[PDB]
Amino acid sequence: TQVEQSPQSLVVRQGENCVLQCNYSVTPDNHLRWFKQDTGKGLVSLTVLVDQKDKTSNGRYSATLDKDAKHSTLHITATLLDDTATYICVVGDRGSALGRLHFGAGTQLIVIPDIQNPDPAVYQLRDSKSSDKSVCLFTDFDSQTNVSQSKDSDVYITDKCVLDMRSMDFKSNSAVAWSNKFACANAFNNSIIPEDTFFPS
Amino acid sequence: NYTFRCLQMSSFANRSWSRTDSVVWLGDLQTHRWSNDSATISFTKPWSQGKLSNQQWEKLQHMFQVYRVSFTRDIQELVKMMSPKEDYPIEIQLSAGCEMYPGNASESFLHVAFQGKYVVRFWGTSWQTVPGAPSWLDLPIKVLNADQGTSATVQMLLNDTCPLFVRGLLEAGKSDLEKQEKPVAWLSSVRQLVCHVSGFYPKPVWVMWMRGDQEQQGTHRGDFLPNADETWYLQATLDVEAGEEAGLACRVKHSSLGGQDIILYW
Amino acid sequence: QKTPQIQVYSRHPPENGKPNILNCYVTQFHPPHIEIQMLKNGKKIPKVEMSDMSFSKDWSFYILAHTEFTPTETDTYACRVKHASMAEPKTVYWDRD
Amino acid sequence: AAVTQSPRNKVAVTGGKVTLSCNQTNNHNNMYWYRQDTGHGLRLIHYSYGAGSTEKGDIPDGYKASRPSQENFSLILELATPSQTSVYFCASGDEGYTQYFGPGTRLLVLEDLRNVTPPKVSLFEPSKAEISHTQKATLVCLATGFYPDHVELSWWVNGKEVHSGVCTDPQPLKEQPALNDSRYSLSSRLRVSATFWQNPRNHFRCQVQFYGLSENDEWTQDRAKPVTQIVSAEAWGRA
Ligand SMILES: CCCCCCCCCCCCCCCCCCCCCCCCCC(=O)N[C@@H](CO[C@H]1O[C@H](CO)[C@H](O)[C@H](O)[C@H]1O)[C@H](O)[C@H](O)CCCC(=O)Nc1ccc(CCCCC)cc1
Ligand SMILES: *[C@@H]1O[C@H](CO[C@@H]2O[C@@H](C)[C@@H](O)[C@@H](O)[C@@H]2O)[C@@H](O[C@@H]2O[C@H](CO)[C@@H](O[C@@H]3O[C@H](CO)[C@@H](O)[C@H](O[C@H]4O[C@H](CO)[C@@H](O)[C@H](O)[C@@H]4O)[C@@H]3O)[C@H](O)[C@H]2NC(C)=O)[C@H](O)[C@H]1NC(C)=O
Ligand SMILES: *[C@@H]1O[C@H](CO)[C@@H](O)[C@H](O)[C@H]1NC(C)=O
Ligand SMILES: *[C@@H]1O[C@H](CO)[C@@H](O)[C@H](O)[C@H]1NC(C)=O
Ligand code: NA
Ligand code: NA
Ligand code: NA
Ligand code: NA
Ligand code: NA
Ligand code: NA
Repeated sequence: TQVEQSPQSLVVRQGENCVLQCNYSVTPDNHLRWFKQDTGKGLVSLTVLVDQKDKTSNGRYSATLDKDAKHSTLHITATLLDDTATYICVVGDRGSALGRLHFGAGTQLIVIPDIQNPDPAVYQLRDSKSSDKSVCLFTDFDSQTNVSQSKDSDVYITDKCVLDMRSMDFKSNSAVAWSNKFACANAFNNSIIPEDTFFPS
Repeated sequence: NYTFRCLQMSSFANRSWSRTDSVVWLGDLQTHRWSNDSATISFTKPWSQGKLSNQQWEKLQHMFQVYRVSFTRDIQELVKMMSPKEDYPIEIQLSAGCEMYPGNASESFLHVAFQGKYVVRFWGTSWQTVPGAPSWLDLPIKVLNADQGTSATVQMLLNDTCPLFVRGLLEAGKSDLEKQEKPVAWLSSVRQLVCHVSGFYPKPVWVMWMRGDQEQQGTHRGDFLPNADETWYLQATLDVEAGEEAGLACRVKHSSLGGQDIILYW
Repeated sequence: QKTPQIQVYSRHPPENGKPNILNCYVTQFHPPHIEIQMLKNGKKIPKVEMSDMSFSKDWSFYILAHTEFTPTETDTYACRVKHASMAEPKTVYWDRD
Repeated sequence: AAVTQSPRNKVAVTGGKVTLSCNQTNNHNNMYWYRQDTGHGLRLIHYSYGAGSTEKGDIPDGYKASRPSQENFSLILELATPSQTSVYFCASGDEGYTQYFGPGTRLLVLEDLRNVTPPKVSLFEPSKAEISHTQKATLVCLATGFYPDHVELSWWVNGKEVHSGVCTDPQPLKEQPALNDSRYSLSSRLRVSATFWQNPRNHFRCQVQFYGLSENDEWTQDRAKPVTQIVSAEAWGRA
């Protein structure tokens, strides 16, 4: 393995900057590319560095290359939720199609979003066809709240997940819980939920 | 007027075997060798580093080291690109360097041969085929010309590094370059007479059979043949009638003799 | 494929009994793979030095083998070359001149 | 310069034949097949400099490659094994160093197909309380009872896919974590404004593309053949 990336993973909060390292032993080293890969997606090129001492920029991304030290850094300014991804370093050993690419294993970035106006609640939703069946949606809590897996194995609870209503500039966490055996008041007993949490009706 | 020649010979027998060997000449004197077996370039003269500092030499050596490994993979890979049309065994020869003229003038060159035929050169800022080259080479040329970094490096090698380096070599190796070594001559026969002249440097030499002071125009000089000690050998023959050898002499003129020619009478 | 020309010649003037150097110059061949032996009375001489292979303006290869020898009335000296362009190996003898 | 790959997702059995295709309309001579596995960078399997040429890469064992034309480069697994479960990327290029990557192909090679099952899909309608508390309406879609975990869940409003206001669980959860070949469940949320949900001309649909068996795969059980298929659930807005 001639291309190494550090850190392997990191967690940051929205608006914070971060620095991603790539070190390599590849010889010769014609150019270095940084790729962004969202989960389940493909490779989006961010920048390509080609000179002995090079610098690039592409919006909030900037990068450097020093070929003497065989070292690159990718700087992300003012992180957003959509930067949650794996960032991959690639070194090309020729300036032509005769080259081979040498891929790093990537650095996993997670960006925790800023929830401005939390309004934590647990709602009951009913099936469109068969109204006797239902789910419990715990929503609008902030990033400090953790959702725990269920004590009862007939009860299912998902991990928290954040959605982005883009045209309103609005984000919200949620988790869902259900069971065949169950009431929404009791669904999240096993989690430390906020005290002000709205339980309607 | 000295020509500096870096000569590379590369043999690829099949997909998994190759060797590359180089030698370097300044005029008719060897200055470097680089065996496939050796990680480093060997000096064959004390002045072979020229006027380059040790740091400049290491940087230059390092560029050649990378070149040799890369060149090798590139040929193998070009063969994959053209097949089944072209295939092993393959001989590649490079001749690169510069010819030095008086007063800061020079012409650099980089010529490539394929299976013994001159096909490609570096000219200006790019590789090109020369007249007579088969047209399938247009793809390799196109691929090689895509590599902007090799181009910039080769340009700097040809335009700046070769002439500078060689000017320094001419200074550092002056006394080896301007050496004078005396020819020793001797005679023999098989009718055909033979005047052997050996041990002389530099190459310019005059040898003729003579009766008294009359140049025998039947004289045939052979090729210049090298000795192991960087001196030259030449033989001048003459067909004659049996019995008609009385008064024939071999006269030899060379710069090392300083007027005192060698005359050998049969 | 081109045929190797071979030329055998002594460094110094040949005198029986007197130490000398015998040169074997092989030229005008292609491809570069070649086997060169210097022979005394048909047997392979042991301590034979070889120059580094090089080539001329015309891209044809050349190499110089050489070895210490002392000529005599009786002993024969030769240069034997094996190369793919020839079916059998070619042998030129030193003609004592 | 665009490159396409098909299929995009594939479940296969050990010993079966799998063919992954890559198409490219850029007139690039050169094509390349990689595989991506966690804890490694992409690794080169096979490549090609033109029609009729295929070359071994770094990890060619278990794969045959095929370049019938300038446009198409195929990766053939004759006797598929579980070690070939991976994400496969194709790329093309001209004489320059740039390789242009396709979108990837997920392959899962199972030992046996006996547990393969498509999902049930249910759509859960927004709470009247949520609507009055936030002026927002959250739909929840729930895919249950499926195996293996290869599903793409998507939301569609009036016949057009929506990404805004959506989030889907990154991983399916297991329904019986004790058991060996557990069925999976997956959930997703779509949040819209109350007035958008209250409009009875808006048709909402949750769709799950399940990857399963092909038409040619043998099936010996009594239950329906669990083929690659779409299961969806659906509802209209209301005041
Ligand atoms: C002459 C200067 C004199 C001054 C020096 C003082 C003397 C010192 C003693 C020297 C002794 C040794 C000399 C031996 C003779 C060599 C003479 C030729 C030297 C000129 C070439 C040097 C080029 C240096 C650049 C290089 O390394 N290129 C790399 C690797 O490139 C990559 O890495 C680079 C960074 O290191 C760059 O980032 C570059 O962008 C990268 O791509 C390349 O692989 C290139 O292609 C390499 C292949 C180039 C080529 O001869 N090709 C060739 C020509 C004709 C054919 C046609 C056939 C077809 C078959 C199907 C085939 C191939
Ligand atoms: C190194 O030296 C070479 C020339 O030296 C020769 O070749 C060496 C390899 C060696 O054998 C030497 O001994 C030998 O003498 C330089 O090559 C020249 O480079 C220039 C520009 O860099 C070229 O100029 C261009 O010519 C084109 C015509 O064919 C013309 O279209 C171009 O014009 C366009 O581009 C320019 C920008 O460059 C732009 O400003 C214009 O408006 C226009 O669009 C351009 O003028 C020469 O053709 C090259 N000469 C030859 C003979 O090929 C080389 O640059 C130099 N390199 C370094 C790094 O020193
Ligand atoms: C390659 O060539 C060498 C030398 O000609 C030979 O000895 C060797 O067996 C060959 N190897 C293969 C794999 O063909
Ligand atoms: C020449 O050198 C290379 C690199 O050091 C090596 O891999 C190769 O085996 C050598 N070739 C021969 C014929 O010894
Ligand atoms: Na990194
Ligand atoms: Na709420
Ligand atoms: Na190569
Ligand atoms: Na991989
Ligand atoms: Na599946
Ligand atoms: Na719809």
